[PDB]
Amino acid sequence: LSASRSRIQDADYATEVSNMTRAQILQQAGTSVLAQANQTTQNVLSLL
Amino acid sequence: AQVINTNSLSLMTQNNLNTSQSALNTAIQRLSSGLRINSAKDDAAGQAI
Repeated sequence: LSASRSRIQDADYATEVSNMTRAQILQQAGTSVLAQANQTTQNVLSLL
Repeated sequence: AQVINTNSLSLMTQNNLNTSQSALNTAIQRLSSGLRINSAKDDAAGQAI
């Protein structure tokens, strides 16, 4: 019974490490590209 | 023939800015999200599959 409940409830670790890495990289990229995109509208001012 | 009442190079240039301003948007989106097929606008059958 202990084995079967373990099969039901336990958490793997390899998958979670992989997910954590995947999530960190994407968060970092999003932050960089958001800075880049916010930086887009300044060139209007020179046009004046 | 110098006409003051209308300039026509400005319009020709304005169109090209709009042309580039969309490629910039698509690239930005694809880098931020992580996938290339973000809508049915992009590939009709690929989304289904």
